[PDB]
Amino acid sequence: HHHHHMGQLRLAVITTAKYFIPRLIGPFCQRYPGINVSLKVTNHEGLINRINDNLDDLYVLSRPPSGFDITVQPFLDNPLVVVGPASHPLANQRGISLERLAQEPFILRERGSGTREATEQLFAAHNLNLNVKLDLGSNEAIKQAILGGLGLAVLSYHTLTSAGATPELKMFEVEGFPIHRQWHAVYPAGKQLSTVAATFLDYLLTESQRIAADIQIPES
Amino acid sequence: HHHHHMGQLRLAVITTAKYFIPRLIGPFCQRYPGINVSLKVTNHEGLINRINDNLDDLYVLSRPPSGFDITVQPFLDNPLVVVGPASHPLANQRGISLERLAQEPFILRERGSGTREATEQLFAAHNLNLNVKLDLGSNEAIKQAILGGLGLAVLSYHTLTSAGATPELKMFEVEGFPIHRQWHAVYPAGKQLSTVAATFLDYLLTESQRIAADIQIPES
Ligand SMILES: O=C(COP(=O)(O)O)[C@H](O)[C@H](O)COP(=O)(O)O
Repeated sequence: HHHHHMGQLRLAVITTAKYFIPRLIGPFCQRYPGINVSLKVTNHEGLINRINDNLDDLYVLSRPPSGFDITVQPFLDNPLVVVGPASHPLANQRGISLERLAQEPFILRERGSGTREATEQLFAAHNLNLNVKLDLGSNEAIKQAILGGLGLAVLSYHTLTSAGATPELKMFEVEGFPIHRQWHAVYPAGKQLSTVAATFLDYLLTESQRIAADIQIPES
Repeated sequence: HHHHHMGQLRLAVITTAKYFIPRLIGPFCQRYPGINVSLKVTNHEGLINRINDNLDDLYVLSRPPSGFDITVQPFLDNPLVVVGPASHPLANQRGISLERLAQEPFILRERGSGTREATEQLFAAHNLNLNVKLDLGSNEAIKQAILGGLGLAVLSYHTLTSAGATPELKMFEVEGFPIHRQWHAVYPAGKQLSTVAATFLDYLLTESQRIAADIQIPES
């Protein structure tokens, strides 16, 4: 091992993408051991500020931002799904109706959050009331709250793929889910990508569908 | 239908406490269904602001803050430890020196993090240069990077697992580790705790000493 790294890769990704980006960083760093990587993980507001200040090589976001000279490339599905404990009575039920589901307590992200609005918007179309027991601003906090028995959640499928994930939390088979959403690679269009970043972007675009199969992203 | 405990409970905790606090709310609410609980998860600057504005009943942080009239209750040790993959050559080695550890690449959190600054200060105290090859802003990313073979990390004990996931990490026996850090519940001392807050605090102390007993080892 060497102390000085002839090249650097600066990434900033939306919080939920923390479960997926390291699956690329790992094999990339094994191929190019002379690179040091910096990875920032933050919400949409944080990422916009970093783009505004031009801090990183590459950004991973859900929705492409307005007001910036950027190139945007979709690369991966981010489906939102119903999550609960494996011990829940509905855990193994097939085709759970949205009515049987609405009578369940939920732990969701804050109002105005992407996942929260999707389930609220969906619950509006069937004129049903969503029973919100607790509002948490963190994927990890929500999953901890589920295993404490406080109810079910709507989370991105990628929160189920933590390293060493166990069958203790599981995706529920529910009508109207998964709700399709996408992740995009974003970078400033005014300046050319560095060689390291361009090499990583190509890897991300060519390698992500292999990983999508290995973690079994639902195409639903 | 006789609930002796009804009230409002407002909690605010430092980010790392998302790994132990939200899972406790579940059984607490199952025991006291008449208590309405809100939980805010934020960083140190955010938490300090909330204490200043008197927004919550109880606050969970590591080091007690300066400049506030507060009562402080210790409740859980969350020590910092060296972790690597089980297949690493050092995995089963006894009494690894910091010199020996310093030849390895490290995967750490960003600057300003508790784990990063503790590790930088310790290695500086032995005039050792820490090879931080990957600076990753997420424990989940760090754990994947470890399992990918990219090197070693420093994490707090309760971050070594996550809700529904037990990655195959191994704690290394290393001189200068574990670095003890104590977590505290704090509340303004000018006002008596509300009945519900005192009930939650008593619960938090009882369940944390349960966790402490479960991992107890001989100390000096
Ligand atoms: O911004 C967040 C949101 O929390 P969450 O990931 O729980 O949605 C976290 O700081 C990073 O994601 C890293 O979290 P971690 O160190 O736990 O991986």
